[PDB]
Amino acid sequence: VSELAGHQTSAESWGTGRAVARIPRVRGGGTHRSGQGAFGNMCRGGRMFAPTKTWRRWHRRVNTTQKRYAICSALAASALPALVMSKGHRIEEVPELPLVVEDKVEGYKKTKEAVLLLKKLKAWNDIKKVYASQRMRAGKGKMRNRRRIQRRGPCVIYNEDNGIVKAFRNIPGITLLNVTKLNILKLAPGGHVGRFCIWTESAFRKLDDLYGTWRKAASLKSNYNLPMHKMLNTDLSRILKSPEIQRALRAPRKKIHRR
Amino acid sequence: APSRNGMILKPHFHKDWQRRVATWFNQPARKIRRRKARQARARRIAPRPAAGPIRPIVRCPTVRYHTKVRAGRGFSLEELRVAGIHKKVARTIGISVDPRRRNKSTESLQANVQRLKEYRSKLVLFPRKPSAPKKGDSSAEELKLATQLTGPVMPIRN
Amino acid sequence: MKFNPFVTSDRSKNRKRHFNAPSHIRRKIMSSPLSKELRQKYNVRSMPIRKDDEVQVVRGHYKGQQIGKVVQVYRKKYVIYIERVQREKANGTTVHVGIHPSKVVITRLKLDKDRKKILERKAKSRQVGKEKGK
RNA sequence: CGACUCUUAGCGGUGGAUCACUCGGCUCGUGCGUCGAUGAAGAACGCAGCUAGCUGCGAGAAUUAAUGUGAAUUGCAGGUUGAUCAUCGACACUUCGAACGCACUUGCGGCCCCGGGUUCCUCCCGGGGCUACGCCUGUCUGAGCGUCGCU
RNA sequence: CAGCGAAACCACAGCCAAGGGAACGGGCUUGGCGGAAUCAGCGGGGAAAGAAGACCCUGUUGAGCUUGACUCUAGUCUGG
RNA sequence: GCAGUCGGCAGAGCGAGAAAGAGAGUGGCGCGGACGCUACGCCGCGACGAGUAGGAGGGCCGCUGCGGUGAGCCUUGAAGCCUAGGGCGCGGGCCCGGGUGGAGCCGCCGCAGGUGCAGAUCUUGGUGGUAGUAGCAAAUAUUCAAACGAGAACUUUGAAGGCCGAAGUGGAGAAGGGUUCCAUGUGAACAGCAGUUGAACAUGGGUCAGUCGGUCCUGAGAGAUGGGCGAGCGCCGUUCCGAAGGGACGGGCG
RNA sequence: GUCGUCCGACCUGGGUAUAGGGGCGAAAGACUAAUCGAACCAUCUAGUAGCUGGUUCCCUCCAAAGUUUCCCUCAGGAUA
RNA sequence: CGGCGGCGAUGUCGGCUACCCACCCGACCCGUCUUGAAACACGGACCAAGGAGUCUAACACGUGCGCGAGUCGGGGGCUACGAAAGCCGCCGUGGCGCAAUGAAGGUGAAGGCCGGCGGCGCGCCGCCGGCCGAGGUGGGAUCCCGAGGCCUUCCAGUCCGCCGAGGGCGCACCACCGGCCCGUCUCGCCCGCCGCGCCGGGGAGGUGGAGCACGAGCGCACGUGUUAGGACCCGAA
RNA sequence: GCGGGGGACCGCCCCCCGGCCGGCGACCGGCCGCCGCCGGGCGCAUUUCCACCGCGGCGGUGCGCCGCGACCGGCUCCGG
RNA sequence: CGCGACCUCAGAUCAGACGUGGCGACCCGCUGAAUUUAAGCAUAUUAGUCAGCGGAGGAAAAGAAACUAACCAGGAUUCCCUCAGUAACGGCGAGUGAACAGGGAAGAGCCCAGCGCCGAAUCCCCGCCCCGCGGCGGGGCGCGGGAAAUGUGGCGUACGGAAGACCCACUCCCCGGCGCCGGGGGGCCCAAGUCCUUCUGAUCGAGGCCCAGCCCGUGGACGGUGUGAGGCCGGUAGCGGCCCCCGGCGCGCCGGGCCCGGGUCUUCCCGGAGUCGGGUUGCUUGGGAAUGCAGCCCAAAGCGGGUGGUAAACUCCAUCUAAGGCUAAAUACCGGCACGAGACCGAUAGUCAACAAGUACCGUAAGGGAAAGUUGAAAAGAACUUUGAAGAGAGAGUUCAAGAGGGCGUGAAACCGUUAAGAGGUAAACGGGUGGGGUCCGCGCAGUCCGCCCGGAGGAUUCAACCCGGCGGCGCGGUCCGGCCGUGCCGGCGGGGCGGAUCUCCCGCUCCC
Ligand SMILES: [Mg+2]
Ligand SMILES: [Mg+2]
Ligand SMILES: [Mg+2]
Ligand SMILES: [Mg+2]
Ligand SMILES: [Mg+2]
Ligand SMILES: [Mg+2]
Ligand SMILES: [Mg+2]
Ligand SMILES: [Mg+2]
Ligand SMILES: [Mg+2]
Ligand SMILES: [Mg+2]
Ligand SMILES: [Mg+2]
Ligand SMILES: [Mg+2]
Ligand SMILES: [Mg+2]
Ligand SMILES: [Mg+2]
Ligand SMILES: [Mg+2]
Ligand SMILES: [Mg+2]
Ligand SMILES: [Mg+2]
Ligand SMILES: [Mg+2]
Ligand SMILES: [Mg+2]
Ligand SMILES: [Mg+2]
Ligand SMILES: [Mg+2]
Ligand SMILES: [Mg+2]
Ligand SMILES: [Mg+2]
Ligand SMILES: [Mg+2]
Ligand SMILES: [Mg+2]
Ligand SMILES: [Mg+2]
Ligand SMILES: [Mg+2]
Ligand SMILES: [Mg+2]
Ligand SMILES: [Mg+2]
Ligand SMILES: [Mg+2]
Ligand SMILES: [Mg+2]
Ligand SMILES: [Mg+2]
Ligand SMILES: [Mg+2]
Ligand SMILES: [Mg+2]
Ligand SMILES: [Mg+2]
Ligand SMILES: [Mg+2]
Ligand SMILES: [Mg+2]
Ligand SMILES: [Mg+2]
Ligand SMILES: [Mg+2]
Ligand SMILES: [Mg+2]
Ligand SMILES: [Mg+2]
Ligand SMILES: [Mg+2]
Ligand SMILES: [Mg+2]
Ligand SMILES: [Mg+2]
Ligand SMILES: [Mg+2]
Ligand SMILES: [Mg+2]
Ligand SMILES: [Mg+2]
Ligand SMILES: [Mg+2]
Ligand SMILES: [Mg+2]
Ligand SMILES: [Mg+2]
Ligand SMILES: [Mg+2]
Ligand SMILES: [Mg+2]
Ligand SMILES: [Mg+2]
Ligand SMILES: [Mg+2]
Ligand SMILES: [Mg+2]
Ligand SMILES: [Mg+2]
Ligand SMILES: [Mg+2]
Ligand SMILES: [Mg+2]
Ligand SMILES: [Mg+2]
Ligand SMILES: [Mg+2]
Ligand SMILES: [Mg+2]
Ligand SMILES: [Mg+2]
Ligand SMILES: [Mg+2]
Ligand SMILES: [Mg+2]
Ligand SMILES: [Mg+2]
Ligand SMILES: [Mg+2]
Ligand SMILES: [Mg+2]
Ligand SMILES: [Mg+2]
Ligand SMILES: [Mg+2]
Ligand SMILES: [Mg+2]
Ligand SMILES: [Mg+2]
Ligand SMILES: [Mg+2]
Ligand SMILES: [Mg+2]
Ligand SMILES: [Mg+2]
Ligand SMILES: [Mg+2]
Ligand SMILES: [Mg+2]
Ligand SMILES: [Mg+2]
Ligand SMILES: [Mg+2]
Ligand SMILES: [Mg+2]
Repeated sequence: VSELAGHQTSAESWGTGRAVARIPRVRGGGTHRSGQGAFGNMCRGGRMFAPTKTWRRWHRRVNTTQKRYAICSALAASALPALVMSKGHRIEEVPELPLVVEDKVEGYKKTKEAVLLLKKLKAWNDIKKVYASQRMRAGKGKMRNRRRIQRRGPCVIYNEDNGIVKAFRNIPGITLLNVTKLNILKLAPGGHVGRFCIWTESAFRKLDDLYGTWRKAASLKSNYNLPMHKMLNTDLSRILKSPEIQRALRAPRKKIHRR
Repeated sequence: APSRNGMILKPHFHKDWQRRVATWFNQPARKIRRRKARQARARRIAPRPAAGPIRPIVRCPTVRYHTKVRAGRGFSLEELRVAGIHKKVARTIGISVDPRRRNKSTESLQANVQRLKEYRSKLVLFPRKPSAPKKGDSSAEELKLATQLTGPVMPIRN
Repeated sequence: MKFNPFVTSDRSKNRKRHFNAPSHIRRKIMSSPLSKELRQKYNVRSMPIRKDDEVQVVRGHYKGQQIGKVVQVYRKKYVIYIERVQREKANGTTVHVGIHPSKVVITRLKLDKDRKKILERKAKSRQVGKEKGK
């Protein structure tokens, strides 16, 4: 808000006496705005309580190791079919989930080649779900330049741009990303992992140099290696019913002793 | 009033600091404008290097930094004199000149002299009238293989 | 998607610019599509409407295959008046009801020399696009 | 039973809440970064066929010219060789205001020229051009028992 | 009576005796008891209305005035 | 306590007062078997439950907006609002039915806050009781007939009776007001009853100067230039540290 | 209504002069635009307040202090 | 219960609740300050809408995440949403951390065994070599060994699993004792050389320190608390 | 002599191989075997599968509303 | 006496110019509080802040050391990060509080006076001619007038400068005009559904568009159009088009200017004064025996002066060269012109102002300062009849709807009118517990199915078992065949990248004959 808002009056309290409630009031004049409650959050007119300043800390810096960590985790989750279907991408007919199409499609120019590529890669049902999710937003966002909301289709991730961005950018829901500039805001939308990704081939091969293996560090980063698993076998059921633990377990007490 | 065990603090907020608060919401705008001014300068001085003239090797004073060398303001007049370069043609062929700087030792003098003689060895000088080459100007092969250099001209290393 | 940083997409700015547009910009807003035969004749999809175009109403209560000439282009309420597109008041006098030209199909233009110049310009720019695409 | 009173529901008033809209703000950022004695900023008074306000304009007064545009304006009348709009580079721009002949009353001048008047000889009337302070360079007229020289 | 037509005030309200109670109740306890809607009067009560007690005290709250209060200062006297 | 749902790859045990193995080897027909287990879940025992100031936890309590999501809802009717309808929850609150309304809205995971009201002699707006009550009582006074009009205590005319009583309730000006002046029309609003009336509202009109005033003079004073002061806008000063006369008759010369 | 004065330190219009720690006062701290023991307007200023008033959803669990010592401390803090 | 009964279609069944009414018992009007309020304490006629612990900075502690003796690009630079995100390492300058202590000059964080030699009178009081080497005591979660033993005719007899008297190594941590570093004090003998000096270094014993004694920090986010800011909101003279 | 280029070494990584070993339950193919399912045949009605009926039995769940009884068990208050 | 120089000073409506005033967000120079905090208050703090005054510009100011430092030294100014809440100041209390070094952004330097030499070689103005003529400029002619020797111009400025002699070495910079060749404003334009049904008051809704899975899509931003639109329209996208205009950028011609240097040696020369500095006073600063500024008094020097953060004397050393001047960029910008955007606000909010808002109105004045959005898709804004003097009705009519009727969307609550029902002497109201009556609800009113078996008739080309084919699951099928992978390892007549504070043939460069 403006820092002059509500303070652009001359207003004194009438003091005690006068059988009125001791708030500042407007001076003089024959008009409605005369003795009419000027300063304070409780008055009509007057500034709000604790007026919002511009120098609120709008921006948050995240550690670089954590930002690469989140990119690593979102990429890792975008290759498991349960997590992307739980994100709601329609992938029940795609032929492999780390869906890498070969490098010819980066040289696309027209949108019809892009649509035919998605239809033959069976990812067009996601764009059809995005079309079905096109609607108007509830609330004042419509009056604040945010009239239409719609869900997210795939993220086409590429290495070099030979027109693929212009060939794909008119299809709704599709986000284009360069592998050198992977965005966590566009690879885990809403903070939820499981974004559907369609890779191109050189884009897919540069991932082992952008983030590294465990044996080799990142060739395209200064000092970064892949984060380390706090547990390596996460199959808890396979761990528990393996014979080594079961020979050391005691007998289970499965019997209900009620009152 | 103070509570239990804690620091004694002296915040310097007893003035009317909120008039003179300088937010940085124009930070990427300043960065993007400085970048476009840099590329406009680099495009204007088209074969001359973008960062600027060559800067000499200076030892930092004041014992915390006196093991480290860095780029000074300009080559000093005795360095240009030993290198055999006129102190007015130096700034025309791209050499920074510091009249104010003394020398106190031979080795920094000689290192910046050898820097000047290493820079004039790399200098490709275009002729002043484009259809008529002159006596000291560079030849048409290095004119056709001239490029604009990025970063500091022969950057200073420890 | 718009990429031009000088063209606004702000809803209130677009609405202010539409409802406070001066009359020669209003003429371009009050533009009607040509018929299918007029499209295949002049290679022009849309044209600003004038005081003598024979048109058809295709949306509204007065829609149908009947044809009437525009009798008035009332640019201030963004409407046009067509011949038999009318309604009767209480007292028995007919008044013309306003029709927006976007709901209007032009079947016969008033061909002036200005109109022919505009038609040639639109057809030529369309063909420049068609022969630039290949 | 009734009248009156109380409670609840239905309907109707009073009132303008809520909700949904939004040619308006607020905040941030970009580019440019321009007033005036050639009279600014501001103010006053006028100007439309019907016009009070707002807006636009200046006795050429809701505008003139030129260009772009290309058939309207419209609340009602009336009347394409370019209507209306936009641009605006041509022209015009009342009175005051630093405000400038002197004053602040719409008061009083003075000088020059032109037209009536006259019969330029003055008057009188109308019109035009000048008449403020400070200050710079230069010009002319001068001032001085200032300093000299010459006769 | 015809026409016109306000305001102050208002937790809810409004019959008493004693009791206890924040030591003087319209409400609570125990009694006396209690009957629509009203008019003109009336000044016992509502510890009635009016105005964040002006008396008194506290505040590390002031202001007007005085001087032998503390610290300064215009002016003035005096020396350089 | 429960990963032991350990099934023709079966054998369905582990509450039982007493440290530990329902251990393994080798010599002497019919194709069957509830549920469970959002492990942040589910189940079982036992004890307990006051609460101001205050602290903590859980909210499938609520509002607004953002990021994801619901192949969500919606002109075959959204939000909002009303309801003697049906219900749910300990509760915050929510869901559904009916009606009205006429265009948007909500569930879930996270994010953000200008996020929940009974009070503050709170702010702004609206409405009550009081109450058809107080009141329309200072300056002696009105009555009769007629007219116009839908309509008369009040307008107009006539008659009568009265008052101001020339220091006026008269005839005129100053200042101030600014069209209130005049004529016609209207009776919506105002003129604290009314009104056919008005200083109201709407249409048109109206102010004529050599001699009447301003204009001119100076008064008490105000106030520039000069001068002086002043960081400075400027201030003092008004004859004072001023070369302050631009005027005139006569003579000569063009 | 009754009254003081009503040829003189009389009453009065217009013009003019004095402006806020200043004016003006036949002197009451009177008057200075319903304001005067320091006018009015705007700003500094959302001045400060150990002092009054208020402080907005539910359920669950735990649950006080008015005492010690020091303080221009006694309507407040620090400390236990 | 492997016991039964009665009533039913236009006048009846059920509906704890929900509207009105009746009755018995209970029951003073809320908010607030207060030892004590229903108070003859103050605010509140009624209704709708608005209306009060916020933001920034610093610090503390707790918690979550990342990396970790390091950590951090925040400032700069390179390449619609995007003013975002990605990158830079010869952009870690720098911050905080890894070292303290003293006013400062300044100094700055284990030592023992062996071979050789009453100089003195380090048997004591230095340097040549080699070796071993970062303390101890008590408690201490966990863990290790195991005298024996956990039956199915009975003697063996092996392997595995389990239990176990007793004995161990002892995490973190606590308490105590030693040890080391800087300041300061007391006592006392030596060792060094480019300059042998108003030089420099050492020891024993106390004692002051926000230290060491085989790290734990940095960045980010959340929560509370204390402040400086209008600072929860309204209020002076 | 300086600075730079060259070479060697060392470490790590990547790729060819030669060999063990592990996994294919975050990651397979081929045939063989066993099973299960789907489809198509043959099979042809003392089998199978549909739908109806009895106030049928068995086991579970409830009776539309209003009721009553019986015994079992727990806690109680009494009595002979 | 008179005439003429010069100096000083006047006058003019003399000829030509210039200043005033405004705006003021940012900037510069002065002036300059108190509230506040210190739990009082006086120094301090607030704060060199507000208010006041003057002056600007598109930036200002600052700025090329009378500097920092004590180092192996750096090198104008400005700005950012860090220095650093530190040195230091402080009733040493409250509190205040820099600088250097370092990394960056930017980056640019220069000119006088003085000292000297060149026949004042210099400048301004009027007259004529030619050109260009809307930034009044270029060439030539004037026995044209002034300024200036009380010092203009050329060279030259502390980094040194100049002159002479000896060597080395090129003839190309710029001005005024002019024509010719290859970013900015404005204007006009450029894809594809109104296809077939269907909802509706209206569709932009819903369904469909085959074998091209309607069409375009470098366009699926947005707005308008009778709900909701990629395809109806304007637009959007595009190194898309066209036409003007204004530049910038190259080459060419005419006239004019400038007829210029580096090195070596020799000889000369060189600096800003009522200023520095001292004392004192007052303000200011972190600057503390005095950081800066100012008044007053004293008052300089030249192997000198200033600084070297403790006053002073002696002595070394270091570093600059004061008292004259200009200078872009990085930097700042709540005013203005034109834009764009938003996790903002949504008519008691957001600016005071969404609207005839700094308006109406108030105050003598300085000043103070509102309320107020919404019919509908379209006025289609209710013709006509009838009552009344009329307002106001009743009919009729428009509309999807007047249950939207010109302060009209939705239309809450308080409060009021009426209808319905119930009740009524301890004011009402409430909690618990029932009862009665209503309103509706259960679309209650002969009441439950589910699984297995028995019986009864019925229907069905039907079960098991065998054949073919496909799919899937599962002993390494001990040691079936082959692949792939390893936060697995070993081997090497292996072929490479990266790194290392691990060691050691060529080139450049620096002394040496
Ligand atoms: Mg406001
Ligand atoms: Mg809403
Ligand atoms: Mg506390
Ligand atoms: Mg640069
Ligand atoms: Mg409303
Ligand atoms: Mg014209
Ligand atoms: Mg025209
Ligand atoms: Mg006068
Ligand atoms: Mg009456
Ligand atoms: Mg009472
Ligand atoms: Mg009672
Ligand atoms: Mg009484
Ligand atoms: Mg009081
Ligand atoms: Mg009082
Ligand atoms: Mg006290
Ligand atoms: Mg006082
Ligand atoms: Mg409890
Ligand atoms: Mg609508
Ligand atoms: Mg908000
Ligand atoms: Mg309320
Ligand atoms: Mg009465
Ligand atoms: Mg009346
Ligand atoms: Mg009259
Ligand atoms: Mg006459
Ligand atoms: Mg004066
Ligand atoms: Mg008097
Ligand atoms: Mg007195
Ligand atoms: Mg107190
Ligand atoms: Mg108290
Ligand atoms: Mg009772
Ligand atoms: Mg209280
Ligand atoms: Mg008391
Ligand atoms: Mg109470
Ligand atoms: Mg009492
Ligand atoms: Mg009180
Ligand atoms: Mg009250
Ligand atoms: Mg509310
Ligand atoms: Mg922490
Ligand atoms: Mg943006
Ligand atoms: Mg704390
Ligand atoms: Mg406050
Ligand atoms: Mg606070
Ligand atoms: Mg206040
Ligand atoms: Mg003149
Ligand atoms: Mg104080
Ligand atoms: Mg205080
Ligand atoms: Mg005080
Ligand atoms: Mg100060
Ligand atoms: Mg100021
Ligand atoms: Mg000025
Ligand atoms: Mg300017
Ligand atoms: Mg300067
Ligand atoms: Mg510097
Ligand atoms: Mg620090
Ligand atoms: Mg200060
Ligand atoms: Mg520095
Ligand atoms: Mg000279
Ligand atoms: Mg010169
Ligand atoms: Mg210099
Ligand atoms: Mg469709
Ligand atoms: Mg659309
Ligand atoms: Mg639309
Ligand atoms: Mg479509
Ligand atoms: Mg189109
Ligand atoms: Mg288009
Ligand atoms: Mg375009
Ligand atoms: Mg000070
Ligand atoms: Mg010294
Ligand atoms: Mg010293
Ligand atoms: Mg100088
Ligand atoms: Mg200088
Ligand atoms: Mg409003
Ligand atoms: Mg509203
Ligand atoms: Mg408003
Ligand atoms: Mg409304
Ligand atoms: Mg409706
Ligand atoms: Mg409606
Ligand atoms: Mg309505
Ligand atoms: Mg009744």
